[PDB]
Amino acid sequence: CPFDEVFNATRFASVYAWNRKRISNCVADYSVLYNFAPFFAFKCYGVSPTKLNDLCFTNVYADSFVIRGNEVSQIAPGQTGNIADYNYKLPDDFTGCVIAWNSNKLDSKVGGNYNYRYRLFRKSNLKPFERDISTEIYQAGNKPCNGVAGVNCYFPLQSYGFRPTYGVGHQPYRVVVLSFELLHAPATVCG
Amino acid sequence: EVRLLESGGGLVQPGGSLRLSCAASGFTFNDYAMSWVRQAPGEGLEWVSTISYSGGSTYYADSVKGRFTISRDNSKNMLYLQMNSLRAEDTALYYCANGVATADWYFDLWGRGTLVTVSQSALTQPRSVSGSPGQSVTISCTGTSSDVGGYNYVSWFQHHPGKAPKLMIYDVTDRPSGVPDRFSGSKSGNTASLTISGLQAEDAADYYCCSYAGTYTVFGGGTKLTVLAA
Repeated sequence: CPFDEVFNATRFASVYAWNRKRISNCVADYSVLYNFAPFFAFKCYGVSPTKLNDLCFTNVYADSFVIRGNEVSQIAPGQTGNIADYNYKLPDDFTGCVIAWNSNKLDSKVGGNYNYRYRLFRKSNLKPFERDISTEIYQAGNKPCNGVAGVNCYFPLQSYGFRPTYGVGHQPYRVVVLSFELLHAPATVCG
Repeated sequence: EVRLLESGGGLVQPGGSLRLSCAASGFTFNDYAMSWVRQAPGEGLEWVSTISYSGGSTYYADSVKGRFTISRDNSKNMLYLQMNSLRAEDTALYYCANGVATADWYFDLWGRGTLVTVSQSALTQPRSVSGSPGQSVTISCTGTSSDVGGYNYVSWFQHHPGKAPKLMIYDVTDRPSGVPDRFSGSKSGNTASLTISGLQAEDAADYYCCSYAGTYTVFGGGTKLTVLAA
């Protein structure tokens, strides 16, 4: 299985435009991740990972993005905050695992890494597994803003500015979210 | 493959002006910070200036602040240094460097250097250490709480005046590609330490510690390592 294509990738996606890769037509052995980074968190929800070698799943989705360390707790079923509500939402029925590790050596830059952004304003919360890459102005006031930012109308995206001088809470963390799906279609990912 | 090439050095009168250029090749130039490091004849390595990957962040050394201007053209894969009010103490071989293989704040890739002729507060190292072939030597580097004791972004460089320095240790303890396990590093508080074991004749060189502190990069005074033949 193309686990390396997701984990050892050069650049990860911003959390607001998060990446999804469908895993199929392969055997899912995780020895790779076991021989991967010293992990910050390996949080599985609704599934024993000690049973992830006898899996027999049809489709497995590898969601990947970058956030700060403070926000890794938000990547969980039934959480709240800017990331969980505006950028990446997991369902309360989530059947998968969240793998995260400090990426400060790859994603932090000298004057801040302003290529990683996240969504700060949204009128309603995302539905689970929804993706909003819109860049349109936000209306915090009652002035109708005809595509123009300003006094009470905001641009909805904000860069992280990852710097090596930040503490681990604000340092970049790469997150891979494996969603284990069970449909009637025969097994395409096994162990 | 990956290459940096300096150019634009020459003879200029004191108080004159010169512009240096650095040509990148083999990597995504606009993803990485670029830095200028110089070596003045008889002097140790000195960090001159660092530009961020975008260009909206410039950092300078107090010894040059106000007189040089660093810039980059990401469309042309070029880094520039505008040196004005050129003094005699600016006579040096100038190098451009980035951290393409380690991290954005290190110097692992270097150019060959360009020669500029115009007509301390460094980290404290021993000036000289000697050892016999096959033995081991330890070289110490003592800085303040704002550099070595602030972060763990310490580096160690091998250097021969007249050629670019080579990164030997980064992140206190790690070796880049091609560096033998005979070189190893450690840190305790404000002091870092490089140990060279199994000394060979070619290990004789100058050794500099380095520290990145956010707003600046600072080198040690340098330790000449003499390997006494036997």
